Amino acid sequence: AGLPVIMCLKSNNHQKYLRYQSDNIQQYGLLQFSADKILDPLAQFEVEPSKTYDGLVHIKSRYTNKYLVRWSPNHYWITASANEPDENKSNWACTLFKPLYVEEGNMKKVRLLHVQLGHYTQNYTVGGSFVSYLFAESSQIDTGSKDVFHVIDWKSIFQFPKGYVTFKGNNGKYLGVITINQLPCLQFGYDNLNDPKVAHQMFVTSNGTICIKSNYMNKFWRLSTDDWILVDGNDPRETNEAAALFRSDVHDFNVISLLNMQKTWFIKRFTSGKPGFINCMNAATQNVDETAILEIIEL
Amino acid sequence: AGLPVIMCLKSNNHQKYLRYQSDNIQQYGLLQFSADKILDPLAQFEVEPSKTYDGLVHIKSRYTNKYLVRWSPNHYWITASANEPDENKSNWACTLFKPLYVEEGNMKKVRLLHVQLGHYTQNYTVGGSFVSYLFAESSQIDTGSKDVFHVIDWKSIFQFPKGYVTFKGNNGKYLGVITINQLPCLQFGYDNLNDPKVAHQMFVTSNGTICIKSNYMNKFWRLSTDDWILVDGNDPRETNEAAALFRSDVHDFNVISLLNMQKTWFIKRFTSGKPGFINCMNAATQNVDETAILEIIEL
Ligand SMILES: CC(=O)N[C@H]1[C@@H](OCc2ccccc2)O[C@H](CO)[C@H](O)[C@@H]1O[C@@H]1O[C@H](CO)[C@H](O)[C@H](O)[C@H]1O
Ligand SMILES: CC(=O)N[C@H]1[C@@H](OCc2ccccc2)O[C@H](CO)[C@H](O)[C@@H]1O[C@@H]1O[C@H](CO)[C@H](O)[C@H](O)[C@H]1O
Repeated sequence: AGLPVIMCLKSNNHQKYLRYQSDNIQQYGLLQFSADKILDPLAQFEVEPSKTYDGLVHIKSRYTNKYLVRWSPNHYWITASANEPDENKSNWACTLFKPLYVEEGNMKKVRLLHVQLGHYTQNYTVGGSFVSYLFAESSQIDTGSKDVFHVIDWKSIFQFPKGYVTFKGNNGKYLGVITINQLPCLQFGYDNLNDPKVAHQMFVTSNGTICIKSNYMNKFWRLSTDDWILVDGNDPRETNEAAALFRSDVHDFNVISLLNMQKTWFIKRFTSGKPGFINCMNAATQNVDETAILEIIEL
Repeated sequence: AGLPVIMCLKSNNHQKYLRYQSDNIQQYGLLQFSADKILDPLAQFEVEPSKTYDGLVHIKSRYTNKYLVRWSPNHYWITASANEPDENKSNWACTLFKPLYVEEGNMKKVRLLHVQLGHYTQNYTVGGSFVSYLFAESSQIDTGSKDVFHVIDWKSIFQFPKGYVTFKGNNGKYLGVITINQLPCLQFGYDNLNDPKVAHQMFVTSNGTICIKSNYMNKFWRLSTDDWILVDGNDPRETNEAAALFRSDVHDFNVISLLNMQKTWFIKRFTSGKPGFINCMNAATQNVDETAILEIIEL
């Protein structure tokens, strides 16, 4: 029903992601808006269309793989614990929900309606222990907007924008081609997003590796001399040269670290000491460090 | 190919479960046998049978939802990062694996063969930081059995024994029916498993709640007088009475805690001080405590 197959839900009320409560407490199994990162492995939910009613959806925790349902015949609290879907709208354990979009056209802002109850769900707090749990309150839209959620496609976190992009390093500069000592280097030394030497294109392959092409040079990034990433490579989708293949480590939307597949070390802003090699891309760190975090800027 | 749709892999070698490496380290994305508990949200994998090759399978991390594939054309290390499966047996990024059962008929002990390489995968260590990672070493069986794994069906940890069972309290005693003041109580005070009063039957419903029946009395457990759990209930599957419905918090195989759905507190071995009610089951703890830990012994 317009929702992502695997999704994450964020609450504007306090900017946290919905996650399965796994602590051994009274609230075990309930859903709390407490995941700080979208990467939290308890924050994924899979949506499944209703067999019978078009527009209605079933939702299960990816972790437990069990459906969202009312805690008991007497509760409005939602638990990701049903072994199977129930489409009988009259049953208190009916698992059907109805996504209702807040602003027409926008699929990333929704309200989730528990079908059987006809109540909207909210990031609800009662007292002391029941803080920020998913609760099907009533048929009235909330005044504090605690029933509005931001939908996020889990899949998209591991996707990159193909089209010209540049990378912004931790010194505030943009990554551009630069010839140094007859070597076609990449340097975090540009201040302008319009200098065309700053443009690159990312190709993500089916196996997961990524190859990047400098627009200016029309050549691919490739680990080479002294582990500098140089812009001289041929298309590795054809050559299968590990030196021109990268695997990303996503920190958040458009914030990543890339591991070069030849050295299996992370690329980062580096200044070797040798004259001219200042703030140039080098596979110089085994584990992620501050200089290894790249922010992707779409052009 | 005989494997469960969602599974966890345990290393025969050092008894840890296979899990996705999420740290921002060189090994990010690789699979390490470091999960101490099956409940680790990074230890579940899903199996997809091959489209063209009978007996072959593709495997993905439930978390990333990406397929296990070689790290690069030059590595035998396995990473859960392929975007899609690849059935081309010649390509280095081929995602096919062949499960080989160690003991004929036993679908639980297996060796996983990387089809493209023709190599068995092992809980492999190279030193330093490449400790205990899945590596398709060679076509030779390993003398240390680091290539033999125990397959656990993820869905089976939320399931309980059919037929008779009893519950062992933390005081080392079994739970049996006992009449105290005409109130048919459940007490942790028996040592005989063949005592008929110690026999119970668990029923898991499609919505996740459980109802438990004493066989001796032939009545269901039910929260009643003074939050004591008495054996006087009618089938809550017909009554829908929250007082006779429980939801489990699974700690490990046959080690659970039961929350009563009426009080929404866990049941535990309890002695109120009120003369006579010693070590009887009472919904007396908000969060799990040691007395609330029950061990299911199947009769
Ligand atoms: C209907 C429901 O889930 N009520 C639960 C809620 O109560 C506040 C409320 C707000 C808005 C609309 C209706 C109700 O939260 C309470 C938190 O302690 C409580 O869970 C309550 O549910 C009752 O819990 C009782 C046990 O503590 C008992 O089981 C009652 O039968 C429940 O309705
Ligand atoms: C083939 C392979 O994955 N080799 C990797 C392995 O080497 C030990 C080994 C044991 C048994 C059979 C073959 C090899 O572990 C190494 C750990 O540091 C390393 O990952 C090695 O892979 C090489 O790594 C190189 C850089 O680290 C380079 O990328 C080579 O192309 C790789 O083969």
